[PDB]
Amino acid sequence: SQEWTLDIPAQSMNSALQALAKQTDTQLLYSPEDIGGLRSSALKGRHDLQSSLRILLQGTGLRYQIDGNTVTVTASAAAKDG
Repeated sequence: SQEWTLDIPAQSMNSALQALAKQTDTQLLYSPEDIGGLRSSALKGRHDLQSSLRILLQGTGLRYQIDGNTVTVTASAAAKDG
């Protein structure tokens, strides 16, 4: 039951990620300029951190690196995931 009740904004992605950070005790690395002010896919409910990241991120063609308390959202322009 290592899941949380999230409260994520559906506005600019910069807000959603920062909100998730404080609320799950995680550090999220992202570029506010590089996200073009895209609206995030609000996932406010009960889900696990990695799972929530996957659901929220899916749609931006980005890759999320989750390591302990570090979440690094990088843009991998390669159709070759591993």
